[PDB]
Amino acid sequence: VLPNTALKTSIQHVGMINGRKLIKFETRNEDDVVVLTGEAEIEQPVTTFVFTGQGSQEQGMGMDLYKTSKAAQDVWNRADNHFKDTYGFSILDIVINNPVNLTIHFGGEKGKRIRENYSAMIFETIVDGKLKTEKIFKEINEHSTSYTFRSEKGLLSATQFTQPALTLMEKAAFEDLKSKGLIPADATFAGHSLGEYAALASLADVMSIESLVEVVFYRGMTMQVAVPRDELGRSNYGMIAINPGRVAASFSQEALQYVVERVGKRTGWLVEIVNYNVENQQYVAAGDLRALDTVTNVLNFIKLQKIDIIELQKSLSLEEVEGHLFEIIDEASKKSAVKPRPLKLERGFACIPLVGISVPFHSTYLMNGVKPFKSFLKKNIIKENVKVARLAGKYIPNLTAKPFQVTKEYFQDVYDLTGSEPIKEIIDNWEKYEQS
Repeated sequence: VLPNTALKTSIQHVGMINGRKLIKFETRNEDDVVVLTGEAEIEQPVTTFVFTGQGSQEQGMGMDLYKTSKAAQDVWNRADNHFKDTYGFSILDIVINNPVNLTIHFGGEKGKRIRENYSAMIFETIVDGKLKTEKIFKEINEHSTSYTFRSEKGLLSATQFTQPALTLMEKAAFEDLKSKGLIPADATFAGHSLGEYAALASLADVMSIESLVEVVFYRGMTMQVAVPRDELGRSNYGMIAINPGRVAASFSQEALQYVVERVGKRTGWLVEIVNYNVENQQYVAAGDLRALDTVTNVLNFIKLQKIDIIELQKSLSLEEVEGHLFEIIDEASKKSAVKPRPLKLERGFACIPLVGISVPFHSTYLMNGVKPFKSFLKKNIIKENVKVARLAGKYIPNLTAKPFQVTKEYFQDVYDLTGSEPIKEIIDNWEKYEQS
């Protein structure tokens, strides 16, 4: 109750969240009185959420969060039940106690579950790395008791168990924040070569939990067979990192393309200006290292070009091929990584690859345009219109559903605003394996 003017004091605090923030305050008087209830207003800020990067994996991995919330608990156990109902081993038995180099062997008795485990739901894996119908990783013909995995650095390795483990850890780590109403009606979505998968698998989910963990382990197996090479085990691939290079950032962006006149390599993910990745074909880490260490001998931008490069460089590339066969790297203006593949040079590793597999277990009823902000990798925002920049990527249905289409209906909701996204999000899921 009120009048005109003789003032007051009050108490103020940050109540809860609702879906934003929630504040707690009510107005009083001089010795703190009370009437006319209490104010609120959930004041928040322009949030932005992102994702992981497939590189900081370890033993712990949010297993303290596993015991914390039941919602954090069960989602970690949900697909865990689904694993042994598809392919028997508990990932929770993997990451809590790491099955170090002698890993799990698939005990897998031939009773009721023979057709589910030592049969179909495995032994249908096809690699398009060579001549197409190449069934992956044989000696799992009909009997084949105890097909056995083993690493040599602990089981949390091989980009095969870590990738389903990494996407399940942070996903349940996000949903506790969903449990306490810490998310606005719209925000940002990002990923870095794995978090794009756990983007519409995370907040704004379109898939099930068990649909996620299959297609990661599908993919986390698929990247391993990107190249048939070295029966003992060694790689002709690799990744290298870089400094700024006596000022840089399109310093050598064309100059690496002068190296691929002759042999062929790419850049990895253009992550920063002070950070870059280059897709390596093994001699680049050895032969072109002096080619990039020639330039730290003091040389910045000078005048006009075309009297120039690799007549100096290929004096050094063919110089250590006689040095070794699977050459160990070096530092000096080139910090090495330790992978064994690419992230773009796959090229012909779609078509019937994951490109085929996504039609299973991700097709139709794929939500609304609530994900109009899933600005995925190698793109810009998310708008269901004349996104012609998708055609400059990997053409297939993207000139079959493009100019053949364009207003082939009435642009209503129902299915027209469902199928249009269903193709392109499949197509956004397409060469994300490729195109670094």
